Amino acid sequence: PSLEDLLFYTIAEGQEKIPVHKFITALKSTGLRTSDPRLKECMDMLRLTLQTTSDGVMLDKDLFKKCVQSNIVLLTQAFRRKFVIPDFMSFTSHIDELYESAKKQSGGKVADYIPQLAKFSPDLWGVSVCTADGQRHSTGDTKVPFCLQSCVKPLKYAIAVNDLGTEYVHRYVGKEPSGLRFNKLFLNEDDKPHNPMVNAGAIVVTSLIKQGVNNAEKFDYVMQFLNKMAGNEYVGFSNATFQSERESGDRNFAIGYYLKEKKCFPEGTDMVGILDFYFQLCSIEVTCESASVMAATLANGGFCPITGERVLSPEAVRNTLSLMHSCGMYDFSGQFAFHVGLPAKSGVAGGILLVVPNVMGMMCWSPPLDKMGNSVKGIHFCHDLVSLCNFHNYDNLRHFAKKLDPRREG
Amino acid sequence: PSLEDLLFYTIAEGQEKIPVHKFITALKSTGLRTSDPRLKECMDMLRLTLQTTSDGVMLDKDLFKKCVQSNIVLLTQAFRRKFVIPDFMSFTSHIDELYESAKKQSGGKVADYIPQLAKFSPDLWGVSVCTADGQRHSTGDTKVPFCLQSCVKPLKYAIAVNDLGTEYVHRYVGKEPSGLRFNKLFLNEDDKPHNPMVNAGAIVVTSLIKQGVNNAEKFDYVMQFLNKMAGNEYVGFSNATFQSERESGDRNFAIGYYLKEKKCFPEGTDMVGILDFYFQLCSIEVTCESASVMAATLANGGFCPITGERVLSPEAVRNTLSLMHSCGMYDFSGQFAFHVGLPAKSGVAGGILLVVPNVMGMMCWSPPLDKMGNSVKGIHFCHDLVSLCNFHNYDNLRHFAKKLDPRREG
Amino acid sequence: PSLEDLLFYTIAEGQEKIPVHKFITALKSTGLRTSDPRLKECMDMLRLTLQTTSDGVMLDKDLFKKCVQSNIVLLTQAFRRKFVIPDFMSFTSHIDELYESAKKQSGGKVADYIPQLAKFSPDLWGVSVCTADGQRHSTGDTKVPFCLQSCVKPLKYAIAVNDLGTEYVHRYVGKEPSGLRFNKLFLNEDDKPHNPMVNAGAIVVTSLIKQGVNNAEKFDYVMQFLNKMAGNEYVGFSNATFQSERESGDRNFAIGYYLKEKKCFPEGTDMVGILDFYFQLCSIEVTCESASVMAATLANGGFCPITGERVLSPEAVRNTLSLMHSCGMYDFSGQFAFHVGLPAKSGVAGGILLVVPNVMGMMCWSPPLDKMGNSVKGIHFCHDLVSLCNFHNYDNLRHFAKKLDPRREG
Amino acid sequence: PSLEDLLFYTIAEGQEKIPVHKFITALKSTGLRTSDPRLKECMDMLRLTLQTTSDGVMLDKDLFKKCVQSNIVLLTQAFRRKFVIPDFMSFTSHIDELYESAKKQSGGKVADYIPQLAKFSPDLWGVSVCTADGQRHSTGDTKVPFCLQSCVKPLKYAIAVNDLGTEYVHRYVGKEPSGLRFNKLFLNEDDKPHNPMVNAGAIVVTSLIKQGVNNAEKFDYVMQFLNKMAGNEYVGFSNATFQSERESGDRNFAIGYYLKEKKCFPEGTDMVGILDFYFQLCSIEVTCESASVMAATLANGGFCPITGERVLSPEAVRNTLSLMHSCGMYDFSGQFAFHVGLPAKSGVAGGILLVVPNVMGMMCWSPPLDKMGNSVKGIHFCHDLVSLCNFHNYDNLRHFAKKLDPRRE
Ligand SMILES: CC(=O)Nc1nnc(N[C@@H]2CCN(c3nnc(NC(C)=O)s3)C2)s1
Ligand SMILES: CC(=O)Nc1nnc(N[C@@H]2CCN(c3nnc(NC(C)=O)s3)C2)s1
Repeated sequence: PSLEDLLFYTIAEGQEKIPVHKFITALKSTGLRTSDPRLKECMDMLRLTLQTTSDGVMLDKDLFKKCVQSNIVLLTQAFRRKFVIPDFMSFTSHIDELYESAKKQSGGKVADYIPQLAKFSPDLWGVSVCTADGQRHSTGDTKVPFCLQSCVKPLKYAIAVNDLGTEYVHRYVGKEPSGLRFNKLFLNEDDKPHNPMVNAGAIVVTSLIKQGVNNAEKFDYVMQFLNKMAGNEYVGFSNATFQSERESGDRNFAIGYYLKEKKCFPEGTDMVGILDFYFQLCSIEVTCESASVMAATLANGGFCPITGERVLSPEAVRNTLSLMHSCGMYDFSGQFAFHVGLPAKSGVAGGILLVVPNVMGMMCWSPPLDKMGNSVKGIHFCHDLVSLCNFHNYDNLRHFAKKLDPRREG
Repeated sequence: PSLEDLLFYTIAEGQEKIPVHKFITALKSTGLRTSDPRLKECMDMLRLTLQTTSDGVMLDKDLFKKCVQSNIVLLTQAFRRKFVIPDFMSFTSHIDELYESAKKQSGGKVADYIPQLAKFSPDLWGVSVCTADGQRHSTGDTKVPFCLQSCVKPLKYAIAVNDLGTEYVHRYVGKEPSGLRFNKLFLNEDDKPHNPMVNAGAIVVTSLIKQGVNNAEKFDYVMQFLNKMAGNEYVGFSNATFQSERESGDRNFAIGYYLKEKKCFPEGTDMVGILDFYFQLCSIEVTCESASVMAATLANGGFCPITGERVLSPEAVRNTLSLMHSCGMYDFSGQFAFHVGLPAKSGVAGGILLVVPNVMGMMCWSPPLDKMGNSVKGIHFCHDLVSLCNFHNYDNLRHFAKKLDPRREG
Repeated sequence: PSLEDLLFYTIAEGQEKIPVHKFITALKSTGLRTSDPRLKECMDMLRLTLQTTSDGVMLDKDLFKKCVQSNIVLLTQAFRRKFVIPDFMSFTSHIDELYESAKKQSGGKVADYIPQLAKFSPDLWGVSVCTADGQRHSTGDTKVPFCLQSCVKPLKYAIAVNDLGTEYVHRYVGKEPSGLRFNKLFLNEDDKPHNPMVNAGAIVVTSLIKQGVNNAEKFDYVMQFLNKMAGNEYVGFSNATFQSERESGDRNFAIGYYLKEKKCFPEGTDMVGILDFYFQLCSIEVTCESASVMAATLANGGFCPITGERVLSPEAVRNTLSLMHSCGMYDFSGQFAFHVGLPAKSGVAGGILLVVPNVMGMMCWSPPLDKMGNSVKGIHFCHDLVSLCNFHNYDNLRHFAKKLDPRREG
Repeated sequence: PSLEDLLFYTIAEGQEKIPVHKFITALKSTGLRTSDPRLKECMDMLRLTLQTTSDGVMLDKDLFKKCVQSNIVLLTQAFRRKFVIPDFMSFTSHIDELYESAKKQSGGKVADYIPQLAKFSPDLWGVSVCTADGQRHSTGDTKVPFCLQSCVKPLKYAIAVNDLGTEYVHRYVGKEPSGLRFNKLFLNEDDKPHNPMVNAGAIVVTSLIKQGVNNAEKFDYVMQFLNKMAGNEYVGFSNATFQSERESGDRNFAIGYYLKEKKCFPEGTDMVGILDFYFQLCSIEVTCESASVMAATLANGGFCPITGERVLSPEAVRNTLSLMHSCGMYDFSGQFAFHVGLPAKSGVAGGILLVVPNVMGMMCWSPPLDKMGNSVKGIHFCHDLVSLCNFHNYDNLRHFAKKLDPRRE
């Protein structure tokens, strides 16, 4: 027997030669993108073959073997329906149905405190999925850039804990939700910020990363880190958003001097420079598609699912998911964890970074926020997703009533 | 083919007839107890047969089938290592190690609030495990009865949500932790108690169960419900503990009058009668073993693992586990959620009810409490357990660093 | 020389004999009532002579001498304009003017929680004045009984401090206002009630008076005090108000149990008996006239102005006025202290006990309350009164701009 | 009759002529100082005559009249013992006794967060009195300059209310104590600072004064105002303290940005410039003597007692005294109002501005603070003062037990 050959028979279906487009179509229906970085060798060999043998686009067993051999393990997992969601085409038709239903929730107000979020349409709406195996689906406006805003807070906390360790980080920042109306206090009773998901805690965490290097390199270093998280998909930067947040962030300067006074930063911190860095991190741009891969790295124990790259330690990913669970959705965190039961993080640009641990990462984006700061269409979507599927942190994988389990077959 | 007979060969082990103790010994090592309620028919058949032939008590092929036929599906899974923890004997060896290391943490103070919890010794320490498949293990004082105290709160919340539904129950009680800076208030700003896991919230939940029938019938009904939850293992009642709670609950009467004044009860509530019921519910008695089965029902979507009976709705089991996650360990809940990442609920007699969703339920019991009200030995055990195994709610099942995964074979 | 003689000449106006009605009229215009207890002997002899000498009604010097001889010292201050408010007839004309302007403020809502406070009319409005010299004036419904409610709180604190001393009393009760965003906590950070003017503070103070005797004698003992303070004018009791206060005090029972749990009462306290005592003290009845004398006793360093009797120690009167100043008007205390600057205490029956130190005491009563619990017409009157006269705690006696100073002549 | 003559005889005591030193001694014992601004003409006339007749410096009726005639009403009130405290020398003898007992209270910590308060001694201690009539007494270190710090807060509040009115001022700042469980929030529920006596409230009040003018002119105007309040006694400015407060007011910059975000300032406010102004106001220097005169203006309805000038509206002085009562001694405010019952304001340099309305103004100064920020010797002194004299706001002037009433004979 031979593994390149058994797959050949699986697809050849008693026929002699495989039309190459027939191979591509079977590949895509698994959820894999033909541009998947782990498939470069296979696609490079196929494109070359349609040059070298420009008569009739047929693969025999000998030719099939040489094209798929380098990436054979992944292709068998895809074709032997071993991915986390085996019937991916079924699942995405549900995602599309939830997407369309959320689309009808036309309420909410686009954040307009700087002229740059004001220029976004209320009608922009996109959802992107990347599973722990790299299966991809997008619907709506998933290639429109927008800033991460507070959706960067879990990412940079994950980075700090990865590089510095649990102990160090949490000498400077707490690990609990504050209390449904301690939203106005910057510090807990230990004179630490409550958690990394509130502005004061993120500001403290911004001040822990890559100490002793200047702001240009600190930024470069985080960007390089986010690029790996996103499997090298779009990660960008809005200088415009940066200028407007720095010229209008009185509240963040208030946090900054308060934290300095109460000595909350590591020694030798230049607070106002740290505030500058913080404004930059919030103006990093993503798309729905690229950001979904970042959340999938967090769903996948810190390995980027579309590259196989270890990005973050398991410790960083667990802490981040733990604090996204209780602290990630502003004053709605407690209601969200109860009804949705998934780690998620919202930002004022209307994004929600969603993690279904061991299954998939998602980014939903609709700019209109509700009175709590959370995107109306996104929130509506994340209730539906958990109401349809047994993805709630405390659903049971064996007894789950009328809910759907996309990880399973029949 | 025949499943009773291919099973016979796996155990007969090329030989002709099976000595019955060889079958019993093999059975026990899967984790199953000979007393498993789902095995009665088979055990009844052995009881008949080992009566008939006290010489040549060995089971031939025909006779083995005759005893095992009725429970063959369950015996096949046990013997083909299909249970959630396949190598259960190794697992209990780690449980026994965690037990001994917790056993040496001699700190803490026995609650000295009543003469009935005061009469318990600091040296009592017990841990009991029941998986979602009914596999059982105990070490220490796992058959010593003790009162549930606040470990009854998730159970009575479970029943209430089971009988009335999420929406109704939460007209009366919130669903978030208050904040370690609002542990002293009885009501949130919506004038409901913060969650069901605190005294004010539990008192409100007591008032929703079986309204309009008297308290004698309500107690019977809760006991019958707890009986299904523990698969009819030990559930009792301490009148002594009840009397001492009834003369020592000034704080509970303060709560009761405050809730009545603010109209927090359903109409037709007799507040002073509800407090009496509440004091009884806190004096329901369990062992580590029976209570471990109660937790396993919560690990298993509301189906009792040693009987197969559907006891609680999934909605009931999900809400309860969500609120044990953030509110179950007094002021230590936020730290416990971060570091342990399991639903747990502690009580003042030294019990900690632990749920590992889709894996197991446990009860740890040591009366000596720490300064926050939590069992010292219990708390220490629950750290080691998650430090050893990837049972943390947000550990990754694929990349998990140095931890052990008992669900795996190799 | 002789005082009976020059006083005789003062009234005689060069004439030989004084018509007795002329003496009565001059006396009344000073503010004194002919029924003033300090004038009994003089009035007894005048009435006696209008019997013995139905030939008259003229008084020559010797007969005037024998009637006034007993009360001559006070009659001289009355007639030589030595009282705190010399031109008393002018002053009452201004009181009447303020009464009428307050009379037109028809807003507010009568207290409606028990059947006995609901039954008081919005049209009742009365103001009664008693200076520190016994000068009296009334306007409106000043002889209608009503319950003191929280206006008894300063009185019983005064008794407490009088009998036990500042240090002892304030081991159990604080001396500060809670903070306008702390109306809902029963205890300050030292686990004492904030001050004696809140319900929990009054409940603690009720428990300090005449410890170890039963409730019947404790009550009599306090009533006996209120009689002396009111110069033996009407002090009564509403059993009806008492019964409904005890059937509607869920919150007060909530306070009592909370206070017992936190060990806030003196040892040997029967908390539930103390609550009944407190409900009794709140149903003590006065009129505006008798209660104005109680306030005048507080304006007078603890001496009753219409009897000359020492009732309360100065230390007791000072502490009380300090806490009526900052804590006396529910959530309006800080605004009232800023804009009115007078010691005052409001109650839910529509009373406001007002003290102008060294000048007079007052009682205003109009049942309609405002959203903070304070009598609407009462509040309006005390603003106008201090806008008219330099009575504000921190007005100046030399420079006072547009204001009138009734202590002055021309 | 003649007013200069009846006074001349009371002082002459039936004798020929009054020796000039004998008239001066009688003056000093009333409490008045020979430098009292309201006595300048009489003193100017005395210095003129002390040249003409440089030998036997006796004043006869005719010559005495020539010196006192211009200031006769005030000299008559002083010599007929019509002042608020008639036996002032008795009263000051008690002040000295309270001073010495407080001096033995050696505890507390000199504030050291800026090097300019660090450089002060723990043993500095002075008390100064100026009555509503200009009677003066000092004991201790009453001519040593020190910064006002938060004891300026009521003064600049008084100015704002004087110039802009109660309504306007309190559109921006509350009028209540927060509650000993709110000293850490900058804003009350209406998103105003709780009162003008806390830092966030004073920072806002700084922003109301003399708007639209630059900081140089704003400071000048407050100084000119303070000069009137203190009857032109010592008022200065410490540049050093200013530099250290501006380089270390991270908490104050935190307050400023928070207030800016919640839009608590009047339109067109330059916040960072307002903070600079605020640091300046807190580095104004006084002595116990000059500052005691400022407090006497507040005890006297806004009239400066040693000049007769109307300085503050009555509305300004009452509001100020009301909030000094409840908000003036940091977390000790509620305790101070209960046991002392006088408007007072303390600052971190160890000063306490004390007002007994209608009686006197006072300044106590000892740098060592207690754990709440209040001067230890000052706090001890004002407890003793009210334990001895019926000065508590809610003492009775008629029935006051064993206490002293310096207003009576
Ligand atoms: C919206 C809201 O706040 N609702 C409430 N729920 N419960 C409340 N107070 C109960 C009753 C009185 N208790 C307390 N008094 N004092 C305290 N604090 C301290 C330092 O002693 S706690 C406990 S208010
Ligand atoms: C109505 C209202 O809420 N008004 C407010 N005013 N000011 C606020 N917050 C400022 C800025 C953040 N500060 C604080 N953080 N943490 C604290 N307490 C502790 C124990 O750490 S105080 C102070 S909220």
